[PDB]
Amino acid sequence: SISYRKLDIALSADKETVLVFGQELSTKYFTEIVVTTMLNSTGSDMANSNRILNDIHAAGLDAGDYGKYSRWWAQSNAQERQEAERRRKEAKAHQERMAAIHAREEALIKRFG
Amino acid sequence: SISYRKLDIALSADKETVLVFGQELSTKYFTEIVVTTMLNSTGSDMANSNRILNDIHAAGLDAGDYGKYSRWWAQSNAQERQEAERRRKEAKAHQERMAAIREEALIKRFG
Amino acid sequence: SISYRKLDIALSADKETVLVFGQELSTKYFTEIVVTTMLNSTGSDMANSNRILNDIHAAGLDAGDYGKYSRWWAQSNAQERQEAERRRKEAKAHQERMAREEALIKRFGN
Ligand SMILES: [Mg+2]
Repeated sequence: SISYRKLDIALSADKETVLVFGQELSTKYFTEIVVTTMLNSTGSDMANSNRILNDIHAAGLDAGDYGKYSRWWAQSNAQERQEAERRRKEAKAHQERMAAIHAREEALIKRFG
Repeated sequence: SISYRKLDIALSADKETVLVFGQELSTKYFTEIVVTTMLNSTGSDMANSNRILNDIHAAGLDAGDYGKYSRWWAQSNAQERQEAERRRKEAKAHQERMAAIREEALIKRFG
Repeated sequence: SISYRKLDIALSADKETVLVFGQELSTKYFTEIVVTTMLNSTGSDMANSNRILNDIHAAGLDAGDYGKYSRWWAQSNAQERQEAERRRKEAKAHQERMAREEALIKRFGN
């Protein structure tokens, strides 16, 4: 499969959305639809799926939620996984410093009941 | 392929958007790009593609628009398809009760 | 793989977003995530990936950024590539004719 560039993913302070390459998406749409489809489209290209999941982990998302791709990633290159873990800890620290600061529905209700 | 969770899809009253796992998308973008890519990414994993298409059907969308995947799905387990049909009829009733009750700034951006 | 319909893609005047089947997306999200995933999902079905990349090219986007799919496409049917090129030039002429973004900071800090 062809690889993705390093995934530009930021998780929102309330965790409800992500910012992916300048596009804001609901977190659950990204993790349940987008990432699953990216991984499935890699087929058996474990190097590519490992890259994707390292970026998922680095962004603070759950890289273990993707079946065989997750099991491959979890028993994959320890040093690249560790670089992802360093990035993840930096992300969590950013979330902590962001947690140091002090009507969508109605709209959706009118459109979807 | 790895499976999707049960697809959380709601069709808007005017049918122009869908709400998928909390994300609003144009219906045409979802059905022409997103669903097509999900199904293609299953390869020949018919259990997964039948799951996807049962959720598409249950949401009130057209599960017949996806070539070989739709042909497989149409011949698939009748009871699982019927459970999807029950959900589809409930969604249609919800649309009926809702039918009982801009800006197109796109021009400036896209011409 | 199953085919896509002709891709309805318009590039914004500032090039920062695209309008794809009525959905506005950041251009980089569309080209880095969506298109890459569509192409990967075709596997080795070059007829389908060539159709995708002709529509990408026709919209004013870079059809050369997708590895093997781009390499296959660049040597594919010259007349179909040229029809895409005509659409691309018409799109560029369209771009030529003329007359609190964060906001994300409060949400993402960056
Ligand atoms: Mg998408």
